Amino acid sequence: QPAHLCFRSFVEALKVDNDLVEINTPIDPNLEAAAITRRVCETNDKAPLFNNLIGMKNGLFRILGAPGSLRKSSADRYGRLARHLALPPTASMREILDKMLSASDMPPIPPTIVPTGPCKENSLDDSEFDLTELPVPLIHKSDGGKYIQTYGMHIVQSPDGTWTNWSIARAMVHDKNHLTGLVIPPQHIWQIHQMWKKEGRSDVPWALAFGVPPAAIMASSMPIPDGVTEAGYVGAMTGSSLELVKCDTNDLYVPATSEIVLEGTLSISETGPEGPFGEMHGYIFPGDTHLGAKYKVNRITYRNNAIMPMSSCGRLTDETHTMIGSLAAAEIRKLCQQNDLPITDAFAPFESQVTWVALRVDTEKLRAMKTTSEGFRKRVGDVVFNHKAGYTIHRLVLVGDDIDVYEGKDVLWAFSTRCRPGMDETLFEDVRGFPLIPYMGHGNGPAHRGGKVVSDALMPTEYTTGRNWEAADFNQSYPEDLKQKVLDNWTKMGFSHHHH
Amino acid sequence: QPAHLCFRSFVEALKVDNDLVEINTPIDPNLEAAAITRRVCETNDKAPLFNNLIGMKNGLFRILGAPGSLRKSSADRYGRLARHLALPPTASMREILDKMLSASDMPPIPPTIVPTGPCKENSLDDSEFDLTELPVPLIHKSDGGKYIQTYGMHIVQSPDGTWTNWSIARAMVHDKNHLTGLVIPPQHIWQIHQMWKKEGRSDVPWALAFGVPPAAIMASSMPIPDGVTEAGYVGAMTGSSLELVKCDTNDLYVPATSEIVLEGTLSISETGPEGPFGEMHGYIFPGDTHLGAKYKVNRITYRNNAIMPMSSCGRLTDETHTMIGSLAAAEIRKLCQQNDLPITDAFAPFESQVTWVALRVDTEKLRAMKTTSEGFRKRVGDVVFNHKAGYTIHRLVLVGDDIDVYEGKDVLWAFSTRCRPGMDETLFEDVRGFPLIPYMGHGNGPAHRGGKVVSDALMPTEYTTGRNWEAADFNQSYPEDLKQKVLDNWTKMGFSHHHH
Ligand SMILES: Cc1cc2c3c(c1C)C(C)(C)C[C@H]1C=C(c4ccccc4)[C@]4(C(=O)NC(=O)N=C4N2C[C@H](O)[C@H](O)[C@H](O)COP(=O)(O)O)N31
Ligand SMILES: Cc1cc2c3c(c1C)C(C)(C)C[C@H]1C=C(c4ccccc4)[C@]4(C(=O)NC(=O)N=C4N2C[C@H](O)[C@H](O)[C@H](O)COP(=O)(O)O)N31
Ligand SMILES: [K+]
Ligand SMILES: [K+]
Ligand SMILES: [K+]
Ligand SMILES: [K+]
Ligand SMILES: [Mn+2]
Ligand SMILES: [Mn+2]
Repeated sequence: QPAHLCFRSFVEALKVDNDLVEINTPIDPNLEAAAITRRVCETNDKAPLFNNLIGMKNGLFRILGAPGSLRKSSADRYGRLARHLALPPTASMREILDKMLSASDMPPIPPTIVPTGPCKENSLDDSEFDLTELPVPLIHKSDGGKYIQTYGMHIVQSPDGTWTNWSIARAMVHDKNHLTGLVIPPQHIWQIHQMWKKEGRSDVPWALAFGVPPAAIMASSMPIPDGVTEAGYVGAMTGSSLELVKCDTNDLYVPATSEIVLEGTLSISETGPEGPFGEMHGYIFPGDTHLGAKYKVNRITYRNNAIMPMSSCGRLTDETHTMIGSLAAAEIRKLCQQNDLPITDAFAPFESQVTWVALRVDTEKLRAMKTTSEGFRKRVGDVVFNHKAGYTIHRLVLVGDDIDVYEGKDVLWAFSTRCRPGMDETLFEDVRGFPLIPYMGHGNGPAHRGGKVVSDALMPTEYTTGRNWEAADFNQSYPEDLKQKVLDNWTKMGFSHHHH
Repeated sequence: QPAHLCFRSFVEALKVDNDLVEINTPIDPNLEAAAITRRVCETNDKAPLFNNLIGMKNGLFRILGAPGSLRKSSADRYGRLARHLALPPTASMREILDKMLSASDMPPIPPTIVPTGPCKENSLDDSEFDLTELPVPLIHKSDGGKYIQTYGMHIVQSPDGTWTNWSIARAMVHDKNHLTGLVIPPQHIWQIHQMWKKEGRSDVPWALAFGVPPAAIMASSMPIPDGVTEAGYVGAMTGSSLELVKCDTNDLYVPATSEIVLEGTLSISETGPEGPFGEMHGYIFPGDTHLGAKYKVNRITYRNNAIMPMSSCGRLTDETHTMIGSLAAAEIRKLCQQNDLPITDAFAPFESQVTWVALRVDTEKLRAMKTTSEGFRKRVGDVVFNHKAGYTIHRLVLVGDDIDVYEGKDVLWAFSTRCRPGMDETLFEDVRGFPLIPYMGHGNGPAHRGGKVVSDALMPTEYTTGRNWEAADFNQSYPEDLKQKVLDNWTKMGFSHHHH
């Protein structure tokens, strides 16, 4: 099976790419696996595959850390992400995001039901498993539980059957047969849960599939529109119908090659302690436990020699930056274009801890609008900050055509030199805020409202007659023939490879 | 003579350090020298010494580019600056700034007058030189003149004789015997000029010395207090009295080992076209010429085989970042401490194009103040933004003790995650603004007023009971013994030098 359609094949791809380290000696799921993974993510090293996890029994489980993190080289920086999508390992961020957006104006390709698959190789009923006996990692030393779920896909369906959502949301072990996790507005898992709560008749049928097709886990991390079934979006993206097998204990459908599947229910009535967890913005607040959603597990099915993917998330750079930020930025780019705004590109700078998105403006189109900074900032912020795709983003930075938004140094340059604090900004206090950012949930104001800003780093003439500067850099402040002469004589004079 | 006391010795030091490239083939001062220098600064390469400048005649002149720019290695990143100050080449930024501040609570050591020095080896009277015939560089292709003066020291004295100021301010050739340059408030050259204008009797006696003692050019770039003679500050810093020789045509005193000295007057009545120039924030606005101050040159004296230092300034990283930003930050640190504010460290992040300063707070002392963010932000901004040391800085970022302000990634992290836009900020509109920032002088508001902000990246409990988080990083979210085990087994497992 291709790497983008089968997690086991993806792990082989990373090996073949010399982007894997197999660790075959015993590693402790209590902190050690995650510490190694953390170090990998902070240094852009090879992904670790822990083949000998202390406490693995009956095939459950190995761990792959850092599945969507960065490679050291510039040339294949995003290669792990490219390997989720059948793209060359040298693919640019633009190419990755374009691939993720490509299904937005294609007909869905619905999934195909098959009778069995590798995820059915082994099973454990409700008398045979105990989630407290599995080698579930403690990811950070102050976490409030062992977070089994950092890179699996939750599957829930609307009561009427018309929408099946796939998404990533964290969850930790509560007891032998329950998890607790985050289920918060405006996320689709929460929207669907609310539908079942209003019906009031039963708990939500649920499955959680770990080690799903890589193309599926990418869509699971993207805020595609309300009501859109991720399986059909992924089908269209990849040009192939995904093969799914029915759960044993409910009528949901899981990817046939899933490494591990939990089947059960998401309660419409019960909660339990959840968190704290070392989160995407780089912090944990020890002791901050709150009630979360409660999941009951009725059955486990799994592949022979099952592998659990794990995100050891926190400070830069891991899946919470590469996937959450970039994929939200992609959706925001599309949203802006569909609202007739002249945005060509969007990216969430890693330097901003993916709390900013830089929006590149087609300034020719902006000039034709015959508008002003105040008006344009308000328009952009109204579109983005009132939409779910803008949920995680607290600062939008508008930049002109000279800025590559995929280059954080250039975004930072433009922000710092082109946006006058206060005057060139519009604050938004009556929008949904993202409580996970420390200055929100642990800050001075309402955890769930406000704290957003549009920062206009367009210069005044970009609205009127055109750019009126040249950069004071090698590229722009010297003629072509001189630049080339300098380059050609560089090593000859005495001064100091792309792949590396 | 020691490197910090003699520019010729400094050039030898850079050679000896393998931090110089001597270029002995012909190089054009029209753009080529500056393009090479620009490339050096953008790549942290070795400083270029142009020994064969097209148009050099009678000893005037060679050029040294990038005298205060960065080295590639992390271990000796700031070594060129260290070589200005007799510090080891591995000195930290903290150590460099502490050296620059050290004379602030020492008695001055006044200069010593000597009868002659190397700067008197050659002379040209007012019938013998023509500034349009010298190999003065065109630094950026759209500059409005040939900027002879990018790394020399202007010398002017108050009418009453009590204060002699040394400072860097740009100047370009106007005609055979005049320069035009920037002379703007609140700079000391401007303050002294205003004194002479109010007296109304004569033009200002002036000298401009190029290739001065390196320790002197550092103080020339620092906003030490009003009324303080830089020569005595440098004397105290270095522990030695600087040796100065009298000008021939006026009674000012110049460093004895100056490479090149211009003697003349700064007009109290005349102006001429000045600029545009590719400036510190990374921009030039072609055609934006304005009237500047006008200097008359009456005499040139110079060393045999004189060397002119040159800053090819613009985008990161050059002397306008390493010296202007860092030295302003140093002075701001001291100013805050002298106003009883609990600031331990200050730095202007390069990522901010040195328009921000991050202020590290001793949060134990802050807690004892029993204050709030609003109150503290207002206090800090009032102190800094109403002082000349704060002139160039538009955003102050307050951070707690866990943040190393000399590390831009950590400042950016703290700003992005701990300061809620709007609520955790105070805007200052009734302060002097820095017009050279594009969003000021070429922006939507007054060029000379406002546009400043204090951004509080202190978390709420930092004011009350203490930090209440741990970072989700390798350092903080794993115990010591596990961290060490991981490090010790890193290469063994299969994962990947300080000097490199
Ligand atoms: C890639 C990735 C995504 C997420 C997370 C993680 C990883 C690795 C971990 C490591 C588990 C950290 C937590 C931290 C998370 C967090 C919480 C809220 C917002 C963003 C992140 C969370 C989570 O617990 N809850 C959540 O509601 N969304 C999460 N997302 C974002 C989420 O997958 C996207 O938003 C997506 O668009 C959902 O689909 P849909 O609803 O549009 O169909 N989660
Ligand atoms: C290191 C360095 C410093 C400066 C400059 C340059 C270099 C290389 C060049 C490349 C020539 C670019 C221009 C761009 C400059 C610029 C203009 C205004 C503010 C900052 C920079 C300027 C300039 O033209 N005018 C100016 O008033 N101050 C300058 N400074 C700052 C100045 O040396 C300090 O502020 C110092 O504290 C002065 O002494 P004092 O008055 O306190 O005694 N200048
Ligand atoms: K999704
Ligand atoms: K602007
Ligand atoms: K000075
Ligand atoms: K704050
Ligand atoms: Mn969805
Ligand atoms: Mn001064």
